[PDB]
Amino acid sequence: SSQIRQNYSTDVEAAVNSLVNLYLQASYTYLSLGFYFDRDDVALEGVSHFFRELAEEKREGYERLLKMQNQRGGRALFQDIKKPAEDEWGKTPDAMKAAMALEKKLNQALLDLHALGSARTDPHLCDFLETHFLDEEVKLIKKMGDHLTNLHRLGGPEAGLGEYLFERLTLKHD
Amino acid sequence: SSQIRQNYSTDVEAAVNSLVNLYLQASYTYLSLGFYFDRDDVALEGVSHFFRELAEEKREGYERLLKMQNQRGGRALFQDIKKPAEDEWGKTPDAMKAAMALEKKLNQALLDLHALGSARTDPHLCDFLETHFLDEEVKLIKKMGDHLTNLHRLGGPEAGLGEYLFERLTLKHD
Amino acid sequence: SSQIRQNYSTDVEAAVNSLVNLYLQASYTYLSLGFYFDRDDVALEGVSHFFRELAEEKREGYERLLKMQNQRGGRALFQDIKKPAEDEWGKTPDAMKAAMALEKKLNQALLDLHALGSARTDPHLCDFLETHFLDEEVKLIKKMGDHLTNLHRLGGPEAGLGEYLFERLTLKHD
Amino acid sequence: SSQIRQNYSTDVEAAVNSLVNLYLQASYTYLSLGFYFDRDDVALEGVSHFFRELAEEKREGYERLLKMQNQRGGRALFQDIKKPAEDEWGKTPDAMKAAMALEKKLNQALLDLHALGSARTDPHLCDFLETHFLDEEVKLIKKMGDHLTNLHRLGGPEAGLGEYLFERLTLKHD
Ligand SMILES: [Cs+]
Ligand SMILES: [Cs+]
Ligand SMILES: [Cs+]
Ligand SMILES: [Cs+]
Ligand SMILES: [Cs+]
Repeated sequence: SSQIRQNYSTDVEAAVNSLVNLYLQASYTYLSLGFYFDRDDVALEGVSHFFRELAEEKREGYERLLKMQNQRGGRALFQDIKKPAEDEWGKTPDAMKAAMALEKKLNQALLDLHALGSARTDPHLCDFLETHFLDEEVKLIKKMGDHLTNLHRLGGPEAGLGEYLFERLTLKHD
Repeated sequence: SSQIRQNYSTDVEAAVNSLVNLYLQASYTYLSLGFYFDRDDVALEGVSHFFRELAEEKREGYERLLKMQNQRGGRALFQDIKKPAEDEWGKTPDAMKAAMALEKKLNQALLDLHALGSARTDPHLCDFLETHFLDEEVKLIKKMGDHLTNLHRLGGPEAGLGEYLFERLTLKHD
Repeated sequence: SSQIRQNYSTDVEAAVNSLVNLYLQASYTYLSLGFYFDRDDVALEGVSHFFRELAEEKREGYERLLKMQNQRGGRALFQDIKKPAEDEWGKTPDAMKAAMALEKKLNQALLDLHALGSARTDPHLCDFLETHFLDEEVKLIKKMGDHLTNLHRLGGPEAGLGEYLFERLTLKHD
Repeated sequence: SSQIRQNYSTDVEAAVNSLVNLYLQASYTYLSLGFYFDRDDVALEGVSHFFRELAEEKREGYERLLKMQNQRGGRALFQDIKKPAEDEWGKTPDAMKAAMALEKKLNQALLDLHALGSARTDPHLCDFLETHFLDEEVKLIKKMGDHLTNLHRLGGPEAGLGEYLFERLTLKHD
């Protein structure tokens, strides 16, 4: 391909373009997640920010991947960006569960890419994923599990009451 | 009449005058709300200060209007200010809804004036309302919507406990 | 409850939703333009940054629209995001031209919305578009026009040397 | 094998001693490249420094390897250093192709070593290369690829004018 391409597999190149579309997509759902909680009849500032922060994280990811793509001599190819799975995310636990579900999916794609790069004998690619993606995913998933356990501990009949306290005392305005 | 009056219909003039009386009535009802929640047998500092800040926000309102009336060459014309609708305002949710009604009524009146202003092709009056009133209302009403929602979430058999947690963790005696 | 909604038309709500989609799309294409110029075979850092900044602009653009939608009582309704109309953008003059048309489509969509809100007699929507959008587009299109004029002024047979000077002296790696 | 040597293959050990000779060799070519452009009849300070900087880097390279060699318990075995391939590198585009070709050779040596260490089940060596070498080469090659492209763009006939503008506006005496 380019004058710089060296030991960069045609498969992995296609594989990353795929991952960037996945992250773009992920980002899109968090954006949705974020404004959902900003609705006057949901009003959970704390959780809203939580998701907006995540949307930016996802953005940083695909931008990170796109930068890498250009460094290895690969050519970025864009695709449509599927709209989020839902339009209304019910209550916080529901939002979290979905968010985690999404992250596990994202983590798997990462493990898959790594496995491929490992196969096509791509040490720079594997190193890249481990440095900027693998540990990030593990930590976010742990964090979400913690949130889940906590939200569950605040379950009904004092459901609403617990959802409020969780946004105030854990998610916090900040 | 006045040496400065130009393109200022006598209708918007009487209308602004009517609007300052409205804002005077609103501010007065917010004063009532504030001291009701300062009562020893209600004692919710956070909501009392919430309403007192609103009495200020309305006072700024009619003052800003009287200031404009003069800038255009109109003449102020004060009328009696009716006492607030209620002497007692029940609980936070009740008080908030009352506030919500009051603000929506106020927003309608702002929108009516803006219509009259466009009918009398008065571009200054219209811009004046958009810069210092319309968005202010949109935002205040949006915030009350959030409080109203968050309060309904705290409702139920432990409503009293929720009312306290809201005054502490959201309105905050700050 | 969307008990806050007042004077917000159902058709404008849909139009704003449609506008955010148009902004999500514009952002997307700028994301594409952005990394294209980062390619080792295009290698024009100056223009790459120029477009990456525009994607951020459009991003803040649609995020601003969503924030408003909720403030009015509207509901965000996301759709698929169509991929950029191109995979490669040729040379600077070509890209700039593409961006310009994108900006005009946008400006047009904004003017159309203002027209609708005006018709639906929604002063807040109108003030909002005039405040955060209309002037920004004009200033941006004028800037683009200026670059076009300058790039053209740097036309062949030494257009290659001209394209390098522009990125160095006008866009600047900053 | 000394008191510290552990899981440190004799193959990889010989590999590194060979690699430092390669970096020592690369270093030497850059000194040659660096001073050629310092000639009164070439006079291109910007490129001269770009190469003296690359020599500095290669020095850090082999030094990092020697420092590593001792940490694993291996012994350094030095050899003669082959003189640079050329004595005059012609023009900026000629040198860059040279350096590019040099870096590619080096990056291949790295990837090879990684494969060997990976094969001899040596995790520390692998990690060491990913952390201090692979990504550096990827960045430098992408870098040189941009320079080449920008050089080719400043093509001809004004190769002379374009070669001066590149050394002034891209490489910079700074
Ligand atoms: Cs590794
Ligand atoms: Cs207006
Ligand atoms: Cs304004
Ligand atoms: Cs690693
Ligand atoms: Cs690492």
